[PDB]
Amino acid sequence: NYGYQPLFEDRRPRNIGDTLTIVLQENVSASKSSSANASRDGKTSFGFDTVPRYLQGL
Amino acid sequence: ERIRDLTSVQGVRENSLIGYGLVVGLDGTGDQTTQTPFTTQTLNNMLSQLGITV
Repeated sequence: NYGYQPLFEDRRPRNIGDTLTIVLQENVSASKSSSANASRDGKTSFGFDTVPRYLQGL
Repeated sequence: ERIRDLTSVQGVRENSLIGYGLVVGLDGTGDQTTQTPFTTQTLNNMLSQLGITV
């Protein structure tokens, strides 16, 4: 004797020892990315190629 | 019977209750269920509770 068994209810595990099918379908995909940058360029110049006479002391 | 027909007692009042359900046994005069997804969704919920998983 197996006890009350339903007639229209789906066949589910109910007690200890009942078997159940597991469809293993795992798909995990995690990602991360990052970046940082900095730049700085400078040029300076001053040339008195021909100095006038009133400014040759400076 | 005048005082009862004219007044009400403090704390003696009626509240309002609301709920959602399904009506079955109609002669083809129910929802189309293609434009009312909640009818089929709640029917499937009831079946899943009762032991049928569609």
